[PDB]
Amino acid sequence: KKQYKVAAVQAAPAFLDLEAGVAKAIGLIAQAAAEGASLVAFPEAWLPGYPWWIWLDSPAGGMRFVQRNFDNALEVGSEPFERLCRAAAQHKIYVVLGFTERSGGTLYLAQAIIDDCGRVVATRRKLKPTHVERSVYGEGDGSDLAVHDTTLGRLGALCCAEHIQPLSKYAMYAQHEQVHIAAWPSFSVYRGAAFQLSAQANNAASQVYALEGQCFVLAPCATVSKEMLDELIDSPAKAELLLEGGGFAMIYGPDGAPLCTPLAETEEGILYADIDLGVIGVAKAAYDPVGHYSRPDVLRLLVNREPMTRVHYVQP
Amino acid sequence: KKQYKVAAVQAAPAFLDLEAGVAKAIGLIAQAAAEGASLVAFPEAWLPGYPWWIWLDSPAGGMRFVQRNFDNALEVGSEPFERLCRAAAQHKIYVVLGFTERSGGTLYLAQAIIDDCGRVVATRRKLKPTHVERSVYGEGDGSDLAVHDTTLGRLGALCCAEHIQPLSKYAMYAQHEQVHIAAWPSFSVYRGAAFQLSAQANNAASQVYALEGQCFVLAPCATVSKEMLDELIDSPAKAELLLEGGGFAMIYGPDGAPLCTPLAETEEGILYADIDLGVIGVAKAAYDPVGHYSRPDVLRLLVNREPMTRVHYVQP
Amino acid sequence: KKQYKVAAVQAAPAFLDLEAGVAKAIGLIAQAAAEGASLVAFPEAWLPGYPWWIWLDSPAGGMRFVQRNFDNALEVGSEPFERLCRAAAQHKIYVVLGFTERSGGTLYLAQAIIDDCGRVVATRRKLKPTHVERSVYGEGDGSDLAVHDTTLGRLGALCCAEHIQPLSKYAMYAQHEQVHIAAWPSFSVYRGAAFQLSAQANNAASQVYALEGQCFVLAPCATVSKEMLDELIDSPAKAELLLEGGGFAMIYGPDGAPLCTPLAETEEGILYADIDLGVIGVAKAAYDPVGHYSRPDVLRLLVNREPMTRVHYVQP
Amino acid sequence: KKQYKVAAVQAAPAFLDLEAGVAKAIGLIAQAAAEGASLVAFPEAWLPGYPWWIWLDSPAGGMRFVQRNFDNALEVGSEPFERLCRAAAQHKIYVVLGFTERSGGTLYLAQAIIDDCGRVVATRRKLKPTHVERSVYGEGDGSDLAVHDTTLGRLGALCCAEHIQPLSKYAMYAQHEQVHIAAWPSFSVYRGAAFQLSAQANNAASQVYALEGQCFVLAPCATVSKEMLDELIDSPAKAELLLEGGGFAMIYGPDGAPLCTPLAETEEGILYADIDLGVIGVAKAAYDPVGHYSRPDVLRLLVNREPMTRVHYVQP
Amino acid sequence: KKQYKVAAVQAAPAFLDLEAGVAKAIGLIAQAAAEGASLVAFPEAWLPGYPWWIWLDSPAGGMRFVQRNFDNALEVGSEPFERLCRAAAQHKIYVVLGFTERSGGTLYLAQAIIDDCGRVVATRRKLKPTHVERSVYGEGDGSDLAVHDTTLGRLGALCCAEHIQPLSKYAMYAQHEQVHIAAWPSFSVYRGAAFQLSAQANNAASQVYALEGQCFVLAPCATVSKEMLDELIDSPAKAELLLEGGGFAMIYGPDGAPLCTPLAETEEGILYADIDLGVIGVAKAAYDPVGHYSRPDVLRLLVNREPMTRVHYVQP
Amino acid sequence: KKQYKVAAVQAAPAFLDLEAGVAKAIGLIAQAAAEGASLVAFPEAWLPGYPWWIWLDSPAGGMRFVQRNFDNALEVGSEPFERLCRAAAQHKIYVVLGFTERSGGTLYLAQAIIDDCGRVVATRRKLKPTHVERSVYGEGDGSDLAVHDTTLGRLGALCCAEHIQPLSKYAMYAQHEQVHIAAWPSFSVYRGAAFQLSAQANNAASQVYALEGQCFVLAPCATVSKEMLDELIDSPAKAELLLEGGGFAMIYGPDGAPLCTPLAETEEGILYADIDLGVIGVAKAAYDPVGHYSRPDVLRLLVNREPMTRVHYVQP
Repeated sequence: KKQYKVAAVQAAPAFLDLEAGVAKAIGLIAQAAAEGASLVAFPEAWLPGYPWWIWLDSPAGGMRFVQRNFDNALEVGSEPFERLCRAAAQHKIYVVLGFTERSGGTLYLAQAIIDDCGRVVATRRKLKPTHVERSVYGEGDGSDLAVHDTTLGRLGALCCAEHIQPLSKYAMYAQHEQVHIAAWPSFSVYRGAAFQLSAQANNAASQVYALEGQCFVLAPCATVSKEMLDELIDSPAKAELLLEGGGFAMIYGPDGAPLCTPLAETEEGILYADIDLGVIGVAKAAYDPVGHYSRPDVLRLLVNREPMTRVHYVQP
Repeated sequence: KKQYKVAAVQAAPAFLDLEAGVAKAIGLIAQAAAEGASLVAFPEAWLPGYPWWIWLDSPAGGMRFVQRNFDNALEVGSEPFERLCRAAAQHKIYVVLGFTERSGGTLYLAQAIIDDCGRVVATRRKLKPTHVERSVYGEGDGSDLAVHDTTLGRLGALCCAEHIQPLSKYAMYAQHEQVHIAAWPSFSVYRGAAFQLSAQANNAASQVYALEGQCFVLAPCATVSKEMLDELIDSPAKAELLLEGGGFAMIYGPDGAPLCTPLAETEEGILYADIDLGVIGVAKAAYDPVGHYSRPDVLRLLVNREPMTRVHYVQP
Repeated sequence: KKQYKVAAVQAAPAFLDLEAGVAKAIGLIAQAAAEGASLVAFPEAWLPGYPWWIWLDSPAGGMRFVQRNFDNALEVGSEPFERLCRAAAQHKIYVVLGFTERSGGTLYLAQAIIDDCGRVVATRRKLKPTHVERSVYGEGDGSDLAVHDTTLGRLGALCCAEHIQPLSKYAMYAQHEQVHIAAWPSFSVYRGAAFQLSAQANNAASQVYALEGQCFVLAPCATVSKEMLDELIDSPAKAELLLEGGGFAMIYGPDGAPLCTPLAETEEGILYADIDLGVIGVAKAAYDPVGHYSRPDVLRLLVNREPMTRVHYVQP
Repeated sequence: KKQYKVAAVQAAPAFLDLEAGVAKAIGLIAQAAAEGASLVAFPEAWLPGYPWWIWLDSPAGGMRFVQRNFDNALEVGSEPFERLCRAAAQHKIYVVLGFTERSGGTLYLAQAIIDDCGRVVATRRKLKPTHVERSVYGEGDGSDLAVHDTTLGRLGALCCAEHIQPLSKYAMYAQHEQVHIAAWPSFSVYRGAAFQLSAQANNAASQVYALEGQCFVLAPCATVSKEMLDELIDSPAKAELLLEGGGFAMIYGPDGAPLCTPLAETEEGILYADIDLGVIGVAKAAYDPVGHYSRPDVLRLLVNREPMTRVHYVQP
Repeated sequence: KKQYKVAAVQAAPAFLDLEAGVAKAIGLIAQAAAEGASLVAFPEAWLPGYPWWIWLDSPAGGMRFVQRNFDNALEVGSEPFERLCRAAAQHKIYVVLGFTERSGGTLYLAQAIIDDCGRVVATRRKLKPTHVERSVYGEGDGSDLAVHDTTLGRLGALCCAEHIQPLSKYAMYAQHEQVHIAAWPSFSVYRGAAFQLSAQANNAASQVYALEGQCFVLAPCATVSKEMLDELIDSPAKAELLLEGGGFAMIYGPDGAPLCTPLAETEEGILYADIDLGVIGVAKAAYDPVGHYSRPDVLRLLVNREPMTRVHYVQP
Repeated sequence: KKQYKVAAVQAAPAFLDLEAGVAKAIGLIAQAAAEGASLVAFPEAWLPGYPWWIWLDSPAGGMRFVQRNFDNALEVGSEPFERLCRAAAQHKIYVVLGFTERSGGTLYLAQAIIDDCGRVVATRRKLKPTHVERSVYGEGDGSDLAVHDTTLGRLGALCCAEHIQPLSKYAMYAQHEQVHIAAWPSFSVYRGAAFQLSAQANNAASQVYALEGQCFVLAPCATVSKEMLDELIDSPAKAELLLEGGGFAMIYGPDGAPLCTPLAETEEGILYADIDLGVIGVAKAAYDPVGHYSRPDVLRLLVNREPMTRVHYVQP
């Protein structure tokens, strides 16, 4: 399909209840196809919602959320995952979820591209979580540096810090990507105290990904809502550590131009844009980091593509 | 079922009489269920009793017990075993036996998990007997490194020195275990003369198994009795080598904390603890040796799960 | 040399001053050598001090310590490092440091074994920081699971949560290690409230390493102090999260028995024990997880010993 | 029945008459049962007699015995076999015959275990005749390596140099055999001139079968007699080749100890031993080639148990 | 070389001293080489001495010998091994040692064939120690079932209860072995009271190995002596369990016939026999378990020869 | 090559001297090539000679030849075999040797077809020795029923009473054989006293192979010389059991007609025949056992072509 509409979600998660998260994702999946989108993309960790206590508290102050986050993690192929999987067929739309996965006992910061036929194209995990997220989540492999053939073309995804990581994004450029989902949390954490968590920094990370890879970058970004702070702030010394709003979702074209009509910082919504894969031919006239711009006489990528495992079982 | 009470036996075996052992086991299986335990765990070798002569004399001094150990061995699916299988249905309690098995004429140091529907989930043999237990018992294999799905969750068992073998417990962690039966004998042997047989060594081995796996360790433990010393002690030179008591049964949470009430070293009883498979999520926030707290780029286990057979029959 | 005295330090670091930390290190290198110990072992991150703010606050509360921890991090072959190296040579004693390494923009949770003639036997990075330590530290490789031939036998080191890692300690056991430094931070963080961080959990893990490995384990342990808390606590919401004391250094024999005479929890000092590498043959008559207590037909370790570089320059 | 008397025959055959052979076998079956033996075992080829001309003559000097050996071969389920089958029932004794079977054109060196109720437990052909016996007999099958449950326990049979075949007797041990009939010819052939045909060699091969298998080896044996030599020695160049006597019948316990009272080399009789199947558990403490003493990770037996038909009939 | 003299040692070890034991070996190597023997075979565990305390007491009574046995166990390729290695070259004799090997933390019951030119043809560990020997030793693997071409024909070794293991000796026969070393410890343990440990059981096991295999079996055998019992008996309850003497060394032809002139039970000596590898063609007329007497359509051996490492180090 | 001369040896072996026998084979190989024969065929067992003592003596009278048969058995790819292999090249003739193979411990009644290029097409063991030959030799298997493409067409070999085995020669016909080597021993044994060993019986069996198969049958035949009898006769009671001569070599057409010039019985020589593989199409007009004259709706052969091994080695 050579041209289509795409949706980036700018919405507050149903923070630490999986089922209300799933029900709101179903309503946004429906709403994206009702406005005519062929793809919808969700924010980082959005089922059951991003683990905000890690930025607000010591590990001890997090412990009231740890059991809840683990008991509300979305396992791939669970009944709350099939509710999202069928909803992608029931609305004939590609869904890029962002979620907390669990496997046995470890949480992973995960994403899943779901087909028009309401089945996984591929699930995914973040290779390296960001510094305090490493206390919640485990790690992905080079098998999570994957760009897939879909009816929408060469479709791939990464989340927050994986846009900062140069070899991690070059591994995605190496697969001749056309459309990208850059999943982000809310940029209301540490407002004006630490620039690396700011919308200014992380919209530049996404804009530069669109310009370096020459692909359309959906940048869905969560928002922190009024009632979510009443669960999550216990004192006035934590109030300026996480604000209401933080929604700075964006969509960028293959030359770093923003394609989205704006939303306010506190505004829940979905951004929509028009995607023509033939514009990538013009955008690649300037730059192509794995074609005409590359010097394989100077720099190459060495990449372990294989999925890793803790145990090998001997077969007779 | 995620919240339930569990029982660890601290009881003396009816030493070297299987019909008295099975009768006492069915009494303790009833007594655990009468106190509302959904699982009961028994000590290592408890039917017909742990072979204490190997710690007390030469093979020539042990010969008065070798036909008695063999003739009171508990063959799996023999009528004395089906009496214990029916007792798990008759009281709607998971039974985790520890016993001497026999097959042909090799004895094995064995265990069996039995459903509350009164059927085996798995019988199971120790992979390697401890240095002088090798003079009595044969080896298991990788088919005995199994964690089983049960109504009570991912349930597994190992016995004594298998808690001191790191690859053998990595194989159990790789199966995402939730509750564990760490079966032990009476720690009254070689008191002060050898620390590897002590309460303090093997309670640390059970506490660390819980802390490493993030699973609830039931550690049932036998105890030695006056009328068992009358069978098993003949002289003051042997009387220093094995004391009355040695009952140090324990139960541990997935954070490593002891959940049990105390029992005196000489006291027969059953320990009880309230399990919640929901707590495993909090324990796994700190460590998970097969998940976030692992290095599959640096370390992996190879395991041969397949049951070994001495003879293969060609089938036409 | 098969028989010798050994030291485990129990001391508060000169918290976030490397030049006071090194002066105090050299003062304890002297106190150990003055008591006649051939080996002195230091706690985890003891130069310049363990990053306790990770346990007491959010990253935004931690920010005031981050630049100071980086500036007081100890680089390998730095002038403060050569000072420690010369102090081992000056006193004819093996020194096992625990320090924050700095190497590029990344800190590592490191250790160094210094020879009695003052050179590194090894400089060594923790393979995986514990869940919130990952917010401060990078990772080692299988280059850092290494045991060394020395004047003191086969000598090795790991720290805190690396004893809660069955493959990571089997990788050490497979190298036929005789003496081990199990370096720990203070055990006064989250007293009662998180058992995994307690003395009972981590004295068990150190004792079970001595008992699984049949190697003498020196477990040096930090302590927290009045004038360290006066910089690190500011409110009752932090006050019970890290108590004064927390010193539970121990020394264990290859059968797991505690060889150290006690100290108070609040007390600084050096623990000592008389070591005899002949006694390993007695303990290894019972268990040897890489010898007679091992089943390579069923279980093996796959291990990658190669150090991991980020760039591979094309050699001309 | 776990404790019982058993009988090994030491008797000269009624050489080359099947009718006097069956009359003498019934005379011995009666004499064994009158003594309270629950089993009697007969020598190799005892009906109608072992083919001694193969050891004394060329095939041309043998011709006068071939038609007689063929005429007096025992057809299984024929009238003279039924005459023995009835004599087992009549006396309530297990009979282990050793005979020349005939089937169609071909002779087999054969055995039959006959029940207390006088019916065949099994009829059994030697897998490989020894040396010049291959000029008389055909081969058996993997169906002839059979150990049977009986009122007497796990009962099996092999004849002469099948106790010299290590895989063949591993196939018998793998069935957890408890009582064994090692049927032999008589050890008066080539006295001093060949040791492999001797009493010392083949009594050791039987004694080692017991010691290896941990089972009671009844070793019945023929004896040569004056009236047999007067049919079979015709010249001086044979007078030293086959002597009178050669009866070295034995019975061995599962520890290898001889249980029989000594007969003379040249005396007819029946050896009696008091068997106790409980004793096999003491013998299996030390050795068990198929259990605790095996290594099925290093060695296995592949066995084809299917009997070898020469012709297959297509069925519509 | 096809005709040669061979020597089987019958001597007491210098019990629990490797330096006195290697001197006594270097003397008996020289004494055999002076008589014209081209091969000398030594007993089982003869350096530093077979571990008789396992047969005489509990583990707790054995603890006084465990460090002495570990500290006098012979590392392969260490100076006291190279002393024996040089003594083989120095006298132009093949030496088949039997010794307690120590490799890392574990003892092994071991044998080594040293060449005429003073270098190892093989070094070799027992596949499975006998039932209470397992309280001292680890297991070998399939690389210890090896037969070697030499100046002396196809040469091989097994020790004591490996002659009792039908697949373990079919693995040897399958390699077409011509000369065998059957190393034994002294047969004075449990005189009368356990036949499995007796001279009669194990002289028959060696005879039957020679008779089954058609190879010359040298069966050297230790002896116990007054000076060994003074260290090892403290009382009459042990005094009756291990007598002085037990030397029942033998040498057998490929027909099973004893080639040795007898010694007395307590006598030290060396047995000598004229070996002729041409005679194996005559003895293989009767029997050949891997040739004309085999049935590979009914029975085959599966064997895993690969050496069993506990760790696999990943190659770059 | 469709037309050529062929040679069948009628000659006495150099009885029991392999070096003298290979000199005589190389002489006869040259004498056939000088006559322009493109193939030469040798009798059964002809290197070193047929084991005639088995038809003349008991095993005890045969003992003087067993070592002399075994030590003069021809190993394939040993030097005296290479000597015959080079003689096939040196003269540009196909050589079909018949010999006693030795492989390990066992003799085989064997054949080897060698190219004009002086290399083995195949070496080949008899599937079943004839009744007393089974006291000398082992069995081949289905890999020994092969027919080979050569320069000379579909070439195959069997020996003596394998022409008396209907399935064994159907297995050859099924491969569309064109020239056959039917190797025999001498026909001077049991003259008049056993017709199965006669010239008439086995000339008929050779003639019927040609008639049944529609292939040219070279029947080379040994003959018995005076100086062979002088070693092999001693008593007068053998003087008529094996006579001088017994050379009844023949060569037969695919219609069964004799192509050879008649040698006398007692005469050494080489028979020569003009072979034309075109004539086979006229003989196959009448009969074809595997083609137009077969009924594969009524009758089929099942055949296991695969070579039999006693031991299988597990490869990692």
